[PDB]
Amino acid sequence: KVFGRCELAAAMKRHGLDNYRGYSLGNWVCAAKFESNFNTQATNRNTDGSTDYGILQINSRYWCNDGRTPGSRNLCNIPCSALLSSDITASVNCAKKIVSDGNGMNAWVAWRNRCKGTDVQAWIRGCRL
Repeated sequence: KVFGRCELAAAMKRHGLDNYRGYSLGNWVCAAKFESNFNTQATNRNTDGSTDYGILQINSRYWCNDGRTPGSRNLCNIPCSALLSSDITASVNCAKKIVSDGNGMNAWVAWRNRCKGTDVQAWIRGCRL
């Protein structure tokens, strides 16, 4: 499913992401925009053989099981495919773990390079939240 900006903003909030670990909702929507263009089915293969899945492009090296990333962890305790669903619950659950990992949102390279320090409030303007 391809989310609309405000639709996703509302789905995210509803799931406890606004100010989760001090990150306002604008940061989460900005991250999803640049990571997958709001497409839950996005996938991208990395050079190390790991793959990034879903709306937040969660990596198979540490967070999910795809059965094809030799000696990787499954910290979120889910099959990576669960991250591609129309329902964003697993993606958000896993994201909460990642963001709590120590590096905050710096864990997402597009956030770091495209959202960090920009007017993220722009991503939620005009939405009914």
